[PDB]
Amino acid sequence: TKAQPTEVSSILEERIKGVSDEANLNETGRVLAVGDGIARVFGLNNIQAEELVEFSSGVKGMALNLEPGQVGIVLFGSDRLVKEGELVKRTGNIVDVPVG
Amino acid sequence: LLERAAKLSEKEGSGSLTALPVIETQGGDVSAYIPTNVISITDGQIFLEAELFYKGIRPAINVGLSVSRVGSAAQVKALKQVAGSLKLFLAQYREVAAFAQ
Amino acid sequence: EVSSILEERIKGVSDEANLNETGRVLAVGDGIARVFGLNNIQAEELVEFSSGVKGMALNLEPGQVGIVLFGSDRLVKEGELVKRTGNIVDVPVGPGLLGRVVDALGNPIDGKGPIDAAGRSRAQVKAPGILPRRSVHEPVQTGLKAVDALVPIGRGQRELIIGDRQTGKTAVALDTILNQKRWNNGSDESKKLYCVYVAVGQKRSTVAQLVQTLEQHDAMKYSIIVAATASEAAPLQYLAPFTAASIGEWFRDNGKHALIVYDDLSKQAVAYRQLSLLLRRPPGREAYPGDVFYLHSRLLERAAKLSEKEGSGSLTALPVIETQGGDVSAYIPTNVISITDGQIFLEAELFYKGIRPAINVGLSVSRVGSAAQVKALKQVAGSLKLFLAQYREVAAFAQFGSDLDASTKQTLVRGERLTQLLKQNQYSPLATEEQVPLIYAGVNGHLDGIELSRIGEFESSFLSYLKSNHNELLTEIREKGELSKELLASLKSATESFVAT
Amino acid sequence: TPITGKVTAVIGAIVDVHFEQSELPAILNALEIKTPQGKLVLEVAQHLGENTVRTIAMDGTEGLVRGEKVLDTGGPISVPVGRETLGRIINVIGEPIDERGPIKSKLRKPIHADPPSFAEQSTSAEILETGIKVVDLLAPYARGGKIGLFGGAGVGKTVFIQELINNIAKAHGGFSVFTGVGERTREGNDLYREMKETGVINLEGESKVALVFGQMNEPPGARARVALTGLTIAEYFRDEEGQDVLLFIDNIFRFTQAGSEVSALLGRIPSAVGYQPTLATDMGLLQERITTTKKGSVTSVQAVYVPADDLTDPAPATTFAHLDATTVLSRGISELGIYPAVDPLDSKSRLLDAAVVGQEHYDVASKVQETLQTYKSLQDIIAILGMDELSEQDKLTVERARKIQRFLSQPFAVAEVFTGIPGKLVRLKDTVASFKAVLEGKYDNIPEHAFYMVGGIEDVVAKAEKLAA
Amino acid sequence: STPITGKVTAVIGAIVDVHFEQSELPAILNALEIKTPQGKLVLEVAQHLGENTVRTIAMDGTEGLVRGEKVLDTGGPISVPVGRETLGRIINVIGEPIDERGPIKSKLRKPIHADPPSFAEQSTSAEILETGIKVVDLLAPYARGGKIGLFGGAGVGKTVFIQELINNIAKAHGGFSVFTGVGERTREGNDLYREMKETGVINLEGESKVALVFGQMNEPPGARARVALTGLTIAEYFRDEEGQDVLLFIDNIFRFTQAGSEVSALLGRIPSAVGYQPTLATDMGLLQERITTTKKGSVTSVQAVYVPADDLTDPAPATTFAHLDATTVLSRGISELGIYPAVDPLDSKSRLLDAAVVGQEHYDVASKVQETLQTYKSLQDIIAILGMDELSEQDKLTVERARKIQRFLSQPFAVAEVFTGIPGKLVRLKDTVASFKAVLEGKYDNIPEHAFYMVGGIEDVVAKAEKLAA
Amino acid sequence: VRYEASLRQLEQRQLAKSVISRVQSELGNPKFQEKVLQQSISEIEQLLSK
Amino acid sequence: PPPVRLFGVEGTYATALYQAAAKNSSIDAAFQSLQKVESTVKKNPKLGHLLLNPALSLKDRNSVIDAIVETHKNLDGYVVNLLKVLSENNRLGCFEKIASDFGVLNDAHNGLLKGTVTSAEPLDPKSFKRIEKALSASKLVGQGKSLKLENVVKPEIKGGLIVELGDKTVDLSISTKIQKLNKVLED
Repeated sequence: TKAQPTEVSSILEERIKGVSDEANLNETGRVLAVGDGIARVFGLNNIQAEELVEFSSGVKGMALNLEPGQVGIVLFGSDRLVKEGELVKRTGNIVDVPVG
Repeated sequence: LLERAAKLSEKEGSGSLTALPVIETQGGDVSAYIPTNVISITDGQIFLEAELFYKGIRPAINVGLSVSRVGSAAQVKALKQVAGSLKLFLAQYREVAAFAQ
Repeated sequence: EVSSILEERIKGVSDEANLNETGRVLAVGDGIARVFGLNNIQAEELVEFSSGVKGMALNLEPGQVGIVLFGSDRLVKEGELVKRTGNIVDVPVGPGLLGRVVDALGNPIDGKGPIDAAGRSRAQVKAPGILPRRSVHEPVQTGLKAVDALVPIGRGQRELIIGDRQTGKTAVALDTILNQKRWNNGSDESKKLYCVYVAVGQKRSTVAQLVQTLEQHDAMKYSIIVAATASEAAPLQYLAPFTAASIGEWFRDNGKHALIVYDDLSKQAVAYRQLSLLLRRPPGREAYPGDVFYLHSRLLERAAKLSEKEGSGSLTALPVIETQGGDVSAYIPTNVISITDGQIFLEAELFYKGIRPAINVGLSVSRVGSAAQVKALKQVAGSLKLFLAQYREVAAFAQFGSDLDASTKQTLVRGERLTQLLKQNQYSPLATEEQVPLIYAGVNGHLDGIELSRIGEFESSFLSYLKSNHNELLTEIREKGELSKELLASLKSATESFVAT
Repeated sequence: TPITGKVTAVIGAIVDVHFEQSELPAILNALEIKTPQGKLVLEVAQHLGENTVRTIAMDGTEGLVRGEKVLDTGGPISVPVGRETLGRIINVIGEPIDERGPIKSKLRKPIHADPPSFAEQSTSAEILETGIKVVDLLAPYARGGKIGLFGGAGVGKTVFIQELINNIAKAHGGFSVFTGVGERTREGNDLYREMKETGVINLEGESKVALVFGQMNEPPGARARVALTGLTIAEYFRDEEGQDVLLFIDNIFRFTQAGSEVSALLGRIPSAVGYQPTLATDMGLLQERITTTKKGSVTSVQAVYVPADDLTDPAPATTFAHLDATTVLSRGISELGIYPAVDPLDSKSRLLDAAVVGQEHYDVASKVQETLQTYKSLQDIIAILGMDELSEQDKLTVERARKIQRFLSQPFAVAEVFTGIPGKLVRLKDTVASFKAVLEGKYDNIPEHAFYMVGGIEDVVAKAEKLAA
Repeated sequence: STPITGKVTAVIGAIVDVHFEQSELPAILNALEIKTPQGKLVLEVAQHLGENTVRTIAMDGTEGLVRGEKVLDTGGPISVPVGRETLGRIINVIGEPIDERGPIKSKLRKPIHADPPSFAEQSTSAEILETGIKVVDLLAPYARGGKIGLFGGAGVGKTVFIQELINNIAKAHGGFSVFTGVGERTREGNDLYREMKETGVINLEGESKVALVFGQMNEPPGARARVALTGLTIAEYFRDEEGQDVLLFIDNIFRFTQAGSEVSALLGRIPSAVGYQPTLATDMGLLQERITTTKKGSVTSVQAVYVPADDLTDPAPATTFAHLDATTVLSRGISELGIYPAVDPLDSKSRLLDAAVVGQEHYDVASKVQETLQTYKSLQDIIAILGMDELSEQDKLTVERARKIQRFLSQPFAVAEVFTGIPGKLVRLKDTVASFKAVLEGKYDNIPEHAFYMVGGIEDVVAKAEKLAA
Repeated sequence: VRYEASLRQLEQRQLAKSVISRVQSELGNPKFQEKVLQQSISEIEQLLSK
Repeated sequence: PPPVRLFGVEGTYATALYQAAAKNSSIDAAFQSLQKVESTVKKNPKLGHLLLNPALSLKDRNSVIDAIVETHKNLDGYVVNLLKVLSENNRLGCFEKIASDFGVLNDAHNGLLKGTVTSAEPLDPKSFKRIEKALSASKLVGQGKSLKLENVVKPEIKGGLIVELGDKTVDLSISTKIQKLNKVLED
């Protein structure tokens, strides 16, 4: 009918079994699907705009797009070891560099 | 829209609704999708020119790019006779003055 | 009579077996459809609609499998079942396609009865290896003195004829086919060509004139005409090069040579566009499909010369791309140029100029150089290339009205005579024996003593002169295919005896 | 069929219906939706699955209530053909527009046809003359030929076509069809008038013409199937009677154009340049249902309206493949005081050869092209410099080319009033002599206005006297 | 990740989607192998689409594919073979020979996804290549460690050019070359194979001095693409472990580009300007960046490029112009006039043109050559329009020096004993600089133009004078 | 010659309409019941051949 | 987990609902209680069939779920969590779809298939029973995929029958044989 990222099988089977968000689907995230180096992560409803997030593949990302369900991450490193179901910790510090 | 404009029959009083739709071209070029769509439906142009306009005819007519091709069944005998082939003649002057300079 | 034909057909019809697949039609119309089901379906396989249509299948989905109809879509209804034939698309190949027209699928449409089948083949066979290939050395001509002379036409190479629609695009190809009479007659089959002409996007009447032309000039007896007219389905236009290539390949296997004309690939592309967008999958550049390159490149690398552990065959390819109001940088035109190894560019303006067959020598290139011109013909056209390339710079300066020296005007005077020599009449076969004398004259400066208007008068007369007197000169050329010391002298004397007129 | 349904949607002229019965429908069927317009006749073009069909709508889409009852006719629409269609004008569904009431027939046939085969093909190589000098010499037509015309309209297309009718259908006299796709209504009346006056349509007898008129006012769908309707009539003539016919169309670009509008709606994704992806299949069928068969042959004259007067667009370009001969007409040359405005360097025929319309014809025609082309190549030079700053050999060509250019005209016999010169008609035989003559230098030594608005060589001489006095 | 079983769901040509069982999927950039009645079909994983649905690019011919046909996972990426024994041997997308030598003799294997070397490893190029081609040596010097670029349009003698460089330099050096062909014809592959076995460069006894990677256009657009990657990895083994400089070649690199554009569209991605990929920049970069001078060894590419219609407002050639140090243009025109090579040297710019790299003397001679020729090209319009007006003795002398130089750019080649039949000559770097110096000074402004025709050094001009005298 | 070739066509559509005319009589009869039954027993033999 | 994915449209739900009940260890009950409740929603007097297209609030919808779970107190707590998901995503136009989809998954786990043997007009009861015997003898019914023969009447069957189950059909209809006979005799 229509496409949503709450009609994904992992999301639906956890809600039906009465599992909640639990700061894992609210702050942190988990990858739903990543392709074209554009990971889309489920959770992170508390997040700032273009905030730095750290994956379990070693790769870091930015959030150009904050959409309702997903937060559409763009990955800065290679895709080689990046995959589905990763925890994507919220670094909680917007992208920054040393000044001095 | 355009073909609603019509000289009707004498059953219908012999009525009219003359269309005169005015198209604003980009940069004096008569071949673009909108000018050409309007041109197929109608007959003739009353193509107007900016150079002639500045030069004392307000408003100006360009008769080398203006014809009316169903125009001379609407006209009276006076303005047929007096005007006969005068339309050619100022397009003979066009040929001449191209190679005069 | 009629009673008997119909009763045989009833005997010949009906009684289907237990089915092992199904799926239900849903979407349907445009020659195109989509079915729900089908788990044994192969990609490219043929599925039999219960209306009498057959449709190959090009997209499979775990939803709805897209089987593109061949047959009329008006027969097809929804909710019908379809039955997998269980074989990917194939054509019968055999020596019974000689002097007959066959369509997309390989059945005759000229009503000349059932074909003779010695094998079946498949439309996808693809290119042979690097080890079962050998290099091309194999002379061949097109019966246009100009083309032969300027660019190295071979047997086993691919040369792309490009230029505007309906400038006798077809006509250029027809001269070559007429001239392919000369080798076919010759006893040896290691010379013979059984030419296959593929016509895509053309009206039935174009094809019907062309077969009359072929028979009249007594050239229809090795030719095959494959057709897919513009009304006939978008799959069937797509399948027309690939099944022509399988017919061509059978000669190759046997150790015989043949030549494939693909007129026009541009219209094959247009079909595939219609197909790809009605399976609603993304195209490439300018609405033409994303996998359009895959189609031209795979096809084209199958017309290949074979080594001596194989047949030692070679299918030769001539692509034809008609550029719609020019444009050589348009997506289908760009792709094909890259794939081909030469161009025989045909220029539209030069046609009105009276240079018919029309060619432009800079837009026509050979990357690897000459290696397939007849050796005799190489010797005479030796400086022909340098002259004409120079004439083009000099002429452009020359007509301005400026002042010129005698040195610049030797180029103009020399070029004008050379260009006029190139002119020939379409649908006129030519031989090496009668293109060697003419280029000699031109290069060695005996056409400057002869006025520009009467260069055409001269040609026909010079060759006739030789039939009566120096008939020995012509025979040496036919027999040895090269010019030695003696042949240069003989010919230098032959030009001199008749320079007049 | 007793298949009934209700109207789910009514999006523009592309109504969608949903059948409440499980009896399954077929492609190219017709449905009637009972309307306060009497009835509306529609044509299934797609089945989208789940018994939701998608239908093309011919007449108006004001009044169609959603969830309104249908009954399914069960097949294609059949028009009425015969010799009792002669002197009648018929609408797409068949209706009289000239109101001599219901159209009689012996045979009523489906609109669609299945294009002839390779087996049914026959050939031609005949010579047909219009009598027009430029057409005959450079682009000669034939009997059963398919001709193509190009460049915009409201510039002399109607007149040009009217003139082609005025010559060819009175040099033939047999059966003829006029089919007008997206015709301009005020002009359509001038054809009706013109024909009756010129003795063509005769309604106190039967005509030597039958007619189809579809106006450009009408919804896209009707405009698409004016053409197919017309073809059914021509096939009747071709086949049943056994006689060769004529066909004129002004303009056939409309077939293309209307199909482009409906395409977006239908489900189809349209190609670049906004043209339908189905142009090829529609073109293919039309141009092969006008074709030289074993029976008759329909010799046709086709008028294409070109947008922005560009051939680089795919709709005009894909047509050239199916035409034996073209005579490309460009608006600029029409402006210059030259009629016919046909370009002489942008004309072609597959019947202009050195033994098809004879050798003399070829040599003359060849020379004109060579002369004019050189002149075209030098147009920059001639204007930036002068015309004695040219090289001498060229000076002869340039001067020669200028005479041919003014010569090309031939006042029309149907627009004699509007040009302001009487209509001139000359033979193919008279034309070969006249062009030959100019090329020989016989009456080359007389003003450029002498060759200006006149037909053949004879008229030129008569006018030198007129200027001289 | 690990070997698992998935079933095909959708076949959309090259594009193949799989639906692996729940919680089990391969990672991105892996190789799946699927049993097929035509070799072993290799599928390159390029996306995740959620619920364990991957979408792949084909590496081997597609035909006869059933939805439901088992797909194994290797657990890792497409792994090629590398070694000093794969030299002469032919390798393609799935590392199999197509001239039927059967399974490759492998010392080591490696992945084709090798992440680029970092800035710490960098070294500054100071080693100077010689090509022994005068017009190239003088007007756009190459340096070994470089990223040379053979810009040209269609049919301009690029293959013939590459054929001369490989025939001469590979044997000369004690290094390696690996010749990689991306999406090019089976006529060319068979010529490139035949001519280079003959000359002694590729030889079956002994270790070949140039390896081959033939990837050809009959194969998939995906399969064609990662041929280039395949060649690179062999050059990388050479660079690193064997510790040897490489003299790389790739041919034609637009074929590489074109392939990525096509597959961008099929994957569903939105195309950029003038029908080019949005990922155009990074893909060129990945290959170019790997080819670089490290304290491991160098890698020196010489890359043919196809430039549609001698046009460079087209974005795909223009982006590529950045990456390449010492450009040359093989103009179509130069070839036709009978001048070999087809290089036009007023459109070639090099960054390797200094004045203490190649010495002051080299730079300065070429500068005068640039000006001398270009004033002559500038006077062509002037004769064209004006006639014999607005000239001088100075112009006449420049016109004459330039036409002597113009016909002094031609150097016959051994691998064109098949095109014109004129055999090779080799001209040293120092030798070209001298011979060009002599002409400029006007000591050889007394020797006719055609007496510089098909010469090498200075000795050759004097000798070609005697022929024309005699 | 033209009339003979029409006459062959006319034979082919005329005998076509007899096949239809004969089908209507079969779909009238309780052969419409009795031959559906023959199909029915044939399908038992078919599934048994698996 | 799914007992293989079946149905793309609204089978994504049916899959979730099923995988959640596999760990409970009662799918059959779930299906049964949902089935009875699915019917009693449909046969609601006013607003059964007449409200299936949402035009209210997500919150008004949530209260539509709330009033439904009063109609029966046996529905299981997992199908109660399914409702929440559906109320929140605001879908009720393909509500019965998930229920049927769930039935297809569910009854494949039972080892029942629901076949149809469409004909021109009803066949005999001995014919039916002979066809079920025949299918069981064959491998078309392998067991665990056992049809329940449902005769349906189709006016486009001009005699004969077509037998149906899984993605397997045996077609000895008359409609197909006449369509083909006709075409060749006009070809």
